[PDB]
Amino acid sequence: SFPHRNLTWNDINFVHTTDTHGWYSGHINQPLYHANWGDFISFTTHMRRIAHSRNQDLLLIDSGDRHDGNGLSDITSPNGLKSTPIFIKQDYDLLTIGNHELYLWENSKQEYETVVNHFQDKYVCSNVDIRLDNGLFVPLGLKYKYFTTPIRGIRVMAFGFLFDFKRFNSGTRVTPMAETIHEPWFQEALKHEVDLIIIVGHTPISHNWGEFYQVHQYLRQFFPDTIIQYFGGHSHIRDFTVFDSLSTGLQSGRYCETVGWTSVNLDKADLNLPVRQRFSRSYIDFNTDSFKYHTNLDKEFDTAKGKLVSKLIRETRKELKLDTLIGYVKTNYYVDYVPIDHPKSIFNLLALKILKTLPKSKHEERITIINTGSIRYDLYKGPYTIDSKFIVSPFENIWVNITVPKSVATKVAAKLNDYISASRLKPPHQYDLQVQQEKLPKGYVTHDDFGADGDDTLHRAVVNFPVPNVIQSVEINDEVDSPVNLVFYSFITPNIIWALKELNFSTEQVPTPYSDIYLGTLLNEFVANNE
Ligand code: NA
Ligand SMILES: [Zn+2]
Repeated sequence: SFPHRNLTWNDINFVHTTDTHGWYSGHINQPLYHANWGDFISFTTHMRRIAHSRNQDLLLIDSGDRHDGNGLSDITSPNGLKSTPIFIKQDYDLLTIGNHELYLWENSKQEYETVVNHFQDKYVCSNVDIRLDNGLFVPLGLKYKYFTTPIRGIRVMAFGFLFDFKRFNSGTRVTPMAETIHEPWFQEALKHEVDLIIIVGHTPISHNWGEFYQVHQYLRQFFPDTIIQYFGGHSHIRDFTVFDSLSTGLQSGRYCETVGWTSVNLDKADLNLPVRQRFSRSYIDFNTDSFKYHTNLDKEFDTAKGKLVSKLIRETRKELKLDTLIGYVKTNYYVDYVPIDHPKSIFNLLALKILKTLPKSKHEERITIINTGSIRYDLYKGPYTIDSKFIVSPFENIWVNITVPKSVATKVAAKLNDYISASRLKPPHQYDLQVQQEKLPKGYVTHDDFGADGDDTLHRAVVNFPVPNVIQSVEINDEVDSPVNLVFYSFITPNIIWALKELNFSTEQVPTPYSDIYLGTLLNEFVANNE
């Protein structure tokens, strides 16, 4: 029930999602994001119908990462078995892959067989290949799409680019977009005549990231006065970036908190329009107040399709037992509203109380290290459910260890916290922390290339502290040099090995299994107060 900023519509309109991470049920602990996928389906039904009645085109676009962060997607093996049927009920026009569809073979195979198969001609991946059962590799989806819009006959070419991701499973291949552009097939794709180029990508649109920029230079050589619109993701932020007067990028947040909006005027390049006149953007809070406002409906908002999807969500959550209560949390614990050494930090809670509950021998000295990016959400006070485990700690990381002297072990976390890591260890939004009344709800106030007013709702701006790459839980008996078990996630092995080399510690000791108990299980037992 808030005052809203108006959307600017235009020739072609874009509705954008990214980094949904299975949040199709809506948010219970942040009611500004209460709406579910059904409501969003009602929303876009009307917004398409509205656009068509105004002789305008509208396209829905998704930039990937559709699991790892929610019970709806994560409770099943493989991930997404019950959330995908919900996701694909939305009528996307273009979509691409994120890195979370690529960590495990089961996920990549699932993606190819369900999502790509469903959105056969709409799923575009230019730089990711998948292994067929016969051992040969094929593009995971289309390498590009050439099409014309149904209302205004706009001739558009679309490409799809994943960021330079290193940890893909070996049943897939990612090629950096900087190399993809010099490949034979790409030059052949550039021979088309187009009114509009769409670059969808699970890639941050930030100029500090810099991958889309290199693609932009190359495309400007061949298409010097074509409108090129980018849709990015990965880094979990609302963002909008100007490449030039004929080119911008939109990024639409995370966790179904945000529906991104962009409209473009497609009058000729000769007219020399100001970029702010040609393009407009908005970030829409994922709630029905925002959805009802922008469609101008209330009583007539709910569609029969939307209502069916919302019912399917409730039926799915019930059957997965997601709202089954495990316990109660006494106080709020935050990812980054306080720093990691503050008592209301979820990282302090982990370092002081939870990580210590990993089983230990009587005389054992250990230091346990985790990356901050393994925690995906705040731990809110009140009821803690089955779903809460996956929302906070979705990853099925087991624990390995190496035994090293205390003199070395005590230096490792500081070494890792110093350092450009091959893969990002922090929560995704923690790399854009450059910065520039009581009635308003708490939410985002985005500062992008078009200024500070893109958010569809006036908010009291939320603030984050920087967090380190890793935190440690130290369990030693004294300050005396002794053997210490350095305990960590199997996947941060390369980082530990790097740190040990930087501390000039040589060993050909390899990490050995330490514990199969997931962090999420330790969290459950801590909350329940028994085990
Ligand atoms: Na910003
Ligand atoms: Zn991602």
